[PDB]
Amino acid sequence: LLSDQGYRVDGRRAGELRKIQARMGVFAQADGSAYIEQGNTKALAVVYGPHEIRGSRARALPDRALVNCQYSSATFSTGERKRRPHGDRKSCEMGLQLRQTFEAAILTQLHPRSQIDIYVQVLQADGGTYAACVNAATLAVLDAGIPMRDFVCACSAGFVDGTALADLSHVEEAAGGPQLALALLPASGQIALLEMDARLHEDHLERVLEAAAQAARDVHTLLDRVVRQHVREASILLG
Amino acid sequence: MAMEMRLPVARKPLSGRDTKKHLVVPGDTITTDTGFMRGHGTYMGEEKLIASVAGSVERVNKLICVKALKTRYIGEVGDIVVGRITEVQQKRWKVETNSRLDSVLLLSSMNLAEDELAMRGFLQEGDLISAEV
Amino acid sequence: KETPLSNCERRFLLRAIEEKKRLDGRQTYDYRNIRISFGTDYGCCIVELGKTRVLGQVSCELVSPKLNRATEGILFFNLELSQMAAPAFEPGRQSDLLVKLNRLMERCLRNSKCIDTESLCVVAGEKVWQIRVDLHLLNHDGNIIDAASIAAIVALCHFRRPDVSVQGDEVTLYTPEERDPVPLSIHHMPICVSFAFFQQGTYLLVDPNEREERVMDGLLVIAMNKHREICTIQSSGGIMLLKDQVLRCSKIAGVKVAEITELILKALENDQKVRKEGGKFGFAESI
Amino acid sequence: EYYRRFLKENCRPDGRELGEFRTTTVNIGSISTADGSALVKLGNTTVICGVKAEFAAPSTDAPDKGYVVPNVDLPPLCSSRFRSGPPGEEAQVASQFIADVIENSQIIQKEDLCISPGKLVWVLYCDLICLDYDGNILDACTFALLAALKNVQLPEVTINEETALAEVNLKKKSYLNIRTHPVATSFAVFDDTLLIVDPTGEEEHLATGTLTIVMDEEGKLCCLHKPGGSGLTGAKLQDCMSRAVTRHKEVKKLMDEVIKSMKP
Amino acid sequence: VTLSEAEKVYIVHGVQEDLRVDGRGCEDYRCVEVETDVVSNTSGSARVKLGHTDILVGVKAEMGTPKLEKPNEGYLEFFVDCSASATPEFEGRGGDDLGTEIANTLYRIFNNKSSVDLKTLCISPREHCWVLYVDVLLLECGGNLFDAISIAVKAALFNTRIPRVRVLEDEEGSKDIELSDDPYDCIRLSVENVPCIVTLCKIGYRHVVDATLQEEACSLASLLVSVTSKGVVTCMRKVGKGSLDPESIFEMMETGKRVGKVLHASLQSVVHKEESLGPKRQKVGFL
Amino acid sequence: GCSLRHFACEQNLLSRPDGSASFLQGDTSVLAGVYGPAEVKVSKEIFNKATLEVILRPKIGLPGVAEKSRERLIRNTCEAVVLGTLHPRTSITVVLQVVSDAGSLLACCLNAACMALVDAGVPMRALFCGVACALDSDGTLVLDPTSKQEKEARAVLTFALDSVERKLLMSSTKGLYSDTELQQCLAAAQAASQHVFRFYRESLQRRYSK
Amino acid sequence: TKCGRLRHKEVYWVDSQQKRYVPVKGDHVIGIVTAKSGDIFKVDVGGSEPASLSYLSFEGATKRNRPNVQVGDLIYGQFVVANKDMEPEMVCIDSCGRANGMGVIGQDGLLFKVTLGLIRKLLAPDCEIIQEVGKLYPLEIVFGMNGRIWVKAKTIQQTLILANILEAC
Amino acid sequence: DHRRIRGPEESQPPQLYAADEEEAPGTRDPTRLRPVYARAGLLSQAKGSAYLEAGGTKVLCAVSGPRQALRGRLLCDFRRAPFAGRRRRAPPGGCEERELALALQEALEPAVRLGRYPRAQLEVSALLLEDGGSALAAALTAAALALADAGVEMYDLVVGCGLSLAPGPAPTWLLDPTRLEEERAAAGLTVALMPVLNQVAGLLGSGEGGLTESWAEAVRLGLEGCQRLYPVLQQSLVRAARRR
Amino acid sequence: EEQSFLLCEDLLYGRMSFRGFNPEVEKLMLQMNAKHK
Amino acid sequence: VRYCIPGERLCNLEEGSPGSGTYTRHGYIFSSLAGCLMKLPVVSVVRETE
Amino acid sequence: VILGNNGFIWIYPTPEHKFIANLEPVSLADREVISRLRNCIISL
Repeated sequence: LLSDQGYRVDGRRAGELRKIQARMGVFAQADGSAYIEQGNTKALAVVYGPHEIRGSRARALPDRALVNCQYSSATFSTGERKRRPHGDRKSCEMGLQLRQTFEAAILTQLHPRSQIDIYVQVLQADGGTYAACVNAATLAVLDAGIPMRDFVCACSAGFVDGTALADLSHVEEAAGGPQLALALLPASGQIALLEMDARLHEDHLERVLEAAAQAARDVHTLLDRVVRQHVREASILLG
Repeated sequence: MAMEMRLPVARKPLSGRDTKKHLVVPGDTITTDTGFMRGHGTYMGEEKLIASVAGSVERVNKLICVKALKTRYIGEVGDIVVGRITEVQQKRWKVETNSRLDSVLLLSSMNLAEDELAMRGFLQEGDLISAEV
Repeated sequence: KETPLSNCERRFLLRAIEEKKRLDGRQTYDYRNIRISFGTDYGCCIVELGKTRVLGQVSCELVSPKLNRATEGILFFNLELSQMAAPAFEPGRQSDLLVKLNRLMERCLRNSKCIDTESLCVVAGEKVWQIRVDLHLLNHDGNIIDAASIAAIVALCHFRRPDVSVQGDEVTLYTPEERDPVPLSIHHMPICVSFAFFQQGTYLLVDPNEREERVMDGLLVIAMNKHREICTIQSSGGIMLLKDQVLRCSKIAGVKVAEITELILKALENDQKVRKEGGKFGFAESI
Repeated sequence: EYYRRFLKENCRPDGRELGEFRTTTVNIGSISTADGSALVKLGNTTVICGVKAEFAAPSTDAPDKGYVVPNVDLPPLCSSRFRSGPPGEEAQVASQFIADVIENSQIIQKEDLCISPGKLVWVLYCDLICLDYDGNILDACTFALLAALKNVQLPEVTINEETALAEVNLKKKSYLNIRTHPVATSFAVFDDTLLIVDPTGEEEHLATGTLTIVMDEEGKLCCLHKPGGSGLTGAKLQDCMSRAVTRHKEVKKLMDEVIKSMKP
Repeated sequence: VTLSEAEKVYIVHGVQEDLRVDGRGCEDYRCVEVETDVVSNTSGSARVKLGHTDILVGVKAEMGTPKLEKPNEGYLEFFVDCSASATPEFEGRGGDDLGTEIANTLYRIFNNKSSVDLKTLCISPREHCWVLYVDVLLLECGGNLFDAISIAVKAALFNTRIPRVRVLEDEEGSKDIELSDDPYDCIRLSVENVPCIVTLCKIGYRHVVDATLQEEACSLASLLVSVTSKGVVTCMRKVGKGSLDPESIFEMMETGKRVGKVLHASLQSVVHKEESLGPKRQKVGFL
Repeated sequence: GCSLRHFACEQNLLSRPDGSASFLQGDTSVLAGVYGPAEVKVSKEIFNKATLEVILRPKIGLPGVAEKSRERLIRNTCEAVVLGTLHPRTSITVVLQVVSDAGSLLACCLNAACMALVDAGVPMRALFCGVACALDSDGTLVLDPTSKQEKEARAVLTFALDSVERKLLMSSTKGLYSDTELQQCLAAAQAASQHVFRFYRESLQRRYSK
Repeated sequence: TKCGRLRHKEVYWVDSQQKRYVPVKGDHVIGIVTAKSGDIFKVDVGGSEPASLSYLSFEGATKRNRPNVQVGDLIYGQFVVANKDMEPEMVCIDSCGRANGMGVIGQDGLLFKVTLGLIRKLLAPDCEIIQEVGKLYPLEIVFGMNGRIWVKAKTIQQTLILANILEAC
Repeated sequence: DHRRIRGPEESQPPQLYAADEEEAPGTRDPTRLRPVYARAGLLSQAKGSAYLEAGGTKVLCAVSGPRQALRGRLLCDFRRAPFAGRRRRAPPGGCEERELALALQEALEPAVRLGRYPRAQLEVSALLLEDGGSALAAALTAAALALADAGVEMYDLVVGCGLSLAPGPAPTWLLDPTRLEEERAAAGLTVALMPVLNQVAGLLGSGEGGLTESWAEAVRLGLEGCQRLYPVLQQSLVRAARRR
Repeated sequence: EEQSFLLCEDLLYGRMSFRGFNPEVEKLMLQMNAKHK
Repeated sequence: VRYCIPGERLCNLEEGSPGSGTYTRHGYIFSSLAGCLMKLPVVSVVRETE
Repeated sequence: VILGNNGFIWIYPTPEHKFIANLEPVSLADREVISRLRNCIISL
């Protein structure tokens, strides 16, 4: 049982999100640090900013910056203990898609011979891991002041019983089967990244994609408040 | 010899701001009056000035820019700077500050072949120097 | 150590894209002429997508099952880039493209529920079939995704496993001399179609080859079905695209999966009619 | 040096002439904690072979056969050409050589290793650490393998009342039986059909081709291992056989004398 | 390479006259922050915050074979992920080096058989016992790395709640296990014999408790002493490149047991203040 | 009466490599692709001779220890026959992918490697080919055994021979044979090498028709 | 040392359809600029090691006048030193000291790669395809002895048909 | 995993299935050393080598030479032989070997002066053939003698001895135990000091139970033991130098 | 003793054009032809 | 002739000067290599090969 | 004190002489004033 009489397992309808709270500037030792939580999924993101290349100096590109992303899950995430060394295949992909989304809109043009590292550590996974990681990395980058095209927000969506669902939990990704996560920058409506692993029929596709994008826009209407609230309580202390 | 532990205190908002500084986040639109030049910390999109880093805005008679709150050090002409030496290359030293690249210090600026092997002696790898830009 | 592309190569090829003309002479919506060949033994296939050869092999054993899943069989995939395929494919250097192909193939042909896992269980908790498929990239001149998906589906269709008989607790297998090996249970045939996006989504292309991948900036993969169900999609290359584009892309991908499913069925029928009358390898349609 | 620098002398620069199978010594049962141990020193090439025994489950295809696993490891303890970490190419080639020598010669019947056919069976781990690598690692490896499997003692085991029982110090140790005696001789080939016996490091390294013959008592050839080419004709192989018989006789005399010395 | 030698000689002359760079004495900790039960997917969780350095420890429960050496009671397992969150110096492979070493030390700290009562962890002997998976995930390394890990693992083992399971077994296979309801679960560990690590890093003639990054980098050698509550001293280690003269070992050993008494009593008081205060209250804050 | 089974040989299948040789021997099948003279890393810089790498991969499972020993045998046979002093500080990579395993892999592998080194254009002093004999319990030898003849027999010998004077280049062994059996298998291998070396020349004339 | 058909002229020589080019002294080779390092800049040939060029080797260049060479532009020239001992070096000037059409080719012309046997067939004085191609319509092409063909026509379709007819035999 | 010949899946040692009660070895003098047989320069292809034997404990060490402020870095690798001890370890190992390697590296750098080796490295390789007793201390002593015969500059040799505590009602420290005396043991300690400069170079010892006085007595007894043990190593290295 | 191939048999020209398509090209081709003849 | 180990002292600063392969502590010159010594003299300890 | 225009602040005791490394030990009151400035800068 997933959705009957319009109500889900968590007790929320098909359109609304989870409760997500993002905090900026955790680790003052680093450059940019963000901690976000979407329901019970905890995500932590650290970016060390545009520092020069320390070793292996042949990697540097002459025109644009280089973006390095590494995804590491905690060993105590789910019930079964999993080991991040010798379990690299799932992670290698999750890092390379982050590399794609943050070479998409980070403006590498302004930083020649520059390395930007984005490290994301997940502390407690409860479904929708990828969207939480992308949102944490976006808040972390906008801490450190790397100038980018647009605020980046990601979410997920499923399709059960003729209705689209937004922001799945672990239960709904477990039994259901249709997952579709996307990363979106809302100033131009351009979908930055798609992920979908399903048996979904073609005639429904557009519908769930709209709902997915709609959920992403709701994320953009929430985190923005946090960012503005944060930057407002910067300026009162300055001038 | 005494040690102390405490529960971690939750941060308080602590409020009167009294500030009219105009504030932008990346993605929104700067108000366009015709006769602006350009700015750093922003870009051109769809023939519209779009800010690119969260912070406040600054307006000069021709210049409109966005001032952030936490950046690394940007190269400015007349500034004095402190730096840490990292490597000893052949004609120059590599100096690390909190800039986006490690700064370079040529040997021709340092007031003291005869220079090449003796270069290592009077300026050790890992000390702290102060200089103008 | 690979040879770099000229500036004039880039300029001339983009100017060729701006008037909707490829290099070889086909249109924008044309796959290259494909060829399916089979090996001697069961489950060995060679797919030519057109100067691009992919070898496919299916092996199968009896392994004790995973503890959480006691009543179905395990699928285990390995797509390994051979050294002969490209001069820059030294072992350990190309980890990124390796993971990006491997996980896409694994997600498609596992989470699509393409071939049955529940038909494999012999004794619950003790003995279960375990299917390992291996795809080798032999020649690199185009989509490794499309040719790999074609080779994996053809190898899953052509493979036969030896019979086991269960009587009480006795599990008695037989040699391929003693019993005919039964074919494997397949629900449907999902397949991958690759789309190339050029200069921020203005120009849509199908099936880029080597130069056509070096000049492009966007790649998209759509996996579809005979019954026009979409299995998996994945974007790569760091591009930004509107949803109208993927909505028009699903239709063309449906037409293409229909045609290639026709080709695979002709391939299997022609190979079986060859092996009914003396035994050989059965070529297959190259159109 | 040079190929002419080794060829114009046309006499071994150690001082040994030709067909001088150099000085070999063994120590028997030196390492007490293992079940079987052998130390072989031949021309300052030093190889220790150790044998551990452990109970395990046999395969479904071989329900009553017994496993034997050799592993020749080459640490950087011996020479500077070997690097730390995973084993190099030379160790893998030598390990597969010891493996197919054990497989082809049948120095031990697998069937004699059974305890209960189907449930428990012996596993003999034969680990070979080279100590000082100069030349002809294959000869010292297989000869240390023979001496170590001569030192193998196993205790009596019996499964009774759903319990496997072993009585180690209860005077139930017995010698493992051997069927044959395979001995390898390896030759180094220079291009002018001057073939030499038992090369050293510079001696093998400037030489082109390498040959290896493993022989039983009766004249049975275990394996003829020759990578490297440089041309060869069968009469030269007949000469190889005729010398390897004599080296087999000599090393059997030596191993028999050392075992008769360490009889008590 | 991390700091100059003139500032080294300034730091050592500050050390010899009881005023370091922050103004602490010879034998004074800075403020230590201990937070109970952060991660809500574990059996036990702790967060520990010292200045710059941050250590979070999660403890889970699992079932498994006890062992063959010690058959009738259970054991502990440690894994330290020196993550890429702390420095870019250890990013892909350098973290598993240092993250090895810390883990090894913890085994020695728990190689007592009198450390934690392992006879509590037995379900039924030779068949099923509990395995405490303790995982240490440090967020940011800021100096004096071994103290906060020990404080964190003590707090996390205090928060550890293990569910009460009794196994019924029959003459058949019968793996049916109860997992009784009402999560009351009074299998809380007796932590009063679990030791804590104190470093005593030596800078000049005087030895200094709780060096920072500068104060470690100016120092030659260091002594690593693990002290229990009462007077019990488990393993000692010399860590460092430099040498160490013999009477300094005895002086640092006495100072270590003194600091150990102070730490242990204060930690017990603070964590009892946590559980005395509103387990439904306090609104646990990681911001 | 000793004769091989049916040979088939194809050149220039693949586009990207410098040479391509498919070799079908009975039911078994080996495809070989060879890169020509190309760039080396600095660690393998040999000023006299050319580095010659051999990679061998079977189709089931990942490659292991025995395959490493086989590819060392390939590298030593090839560097014995490849005139490698002519091209210093360059690397030649020889890649082998097992298509069909029907018995006697090393013979078909050496034949494919020889044809691939010919068609890629690397200068060599001589051709080389591989054959195999199988000694049963009685002593009747069979040239180029099948998997069932390889399984039943007590000895399997694989010989790589040379084209100038039919000398022995490489030899591998799974068996317990005697020396006179070795001599007879070597003579039968020389006759089989004569047949295969004629088959080389026929296919090399079959290419150059245009 | 190779397979081939033996031919003689009064010298004995064999030819083989092979793809990889070996560096031979004094051949006309299209190369690709890799990067520049000070006075010299390196060029990919398609051989064992990349060759070198000096900017003063082009026609009419000194320190006062840099020749316009950009990273990633094809260059037509010939090797002056090419042996087994050192890395090869090429020039873009004749022996007398002038450029006979050497230097930068330019842009807007399709480059592709063929077998050396096709070039040794087409650049005979007795040829067939080149006269028909010149008879049908206007175009201009550049051959390069490492196996490389550059083409240009007025329109793109004729350029593609030219490329297919050249490479398809 | 696939670079070595695989065999059975899971194997068990016979001693756990062995049904016998092994007696304790009894009572001895506390300062009863084992006889020491050491010789240096045994190997040929290594630059320096040493072989150390004490009762049932055997260890061998060899040093690869120097290869290409700036400071030398000796990285040391410690492998145990796979047939040393009752149970057979995996040939990579991976858990305990890196733990002993850090003890080796943190005990050898006070010995080897590294200002005389710019931009170079030293490879100290120790191999433990028979785990008869004090395993870490014999490895330290043999590595010190091998580095000394190898010809790198030092300040002093490194002499190390291990200790152990019998778990009786009166805890009495034992010096240089055998393997059975470690199997019966509760807590074991290991020290190493340079005897001329009279400074401790590294101490590593796991505990089971003790008090601060007892650890102090064990440390000073180990110092007495190493100072006592030194001259045999001296005369052995003198004879090894006289062979040169 | 020389591996050349231009001064073995016979080559053609340098930068051969066609259909007076280009310009300076025709003259260069003519010069090459003159050298050949 | 005598051979010397690194730990043992050689002489005082008044009797000699540290020249090569040794080091200097307070009031003492200690050798630093394993080999033979040679020698206001300049004393130094070397090994026979280098 | 040197207040760099980047993010560095350097604190050093004042010299009366008004380069060479004066490695003499600084007196205690001067050190405690130096360390009082540092903590205030951290707090700010």
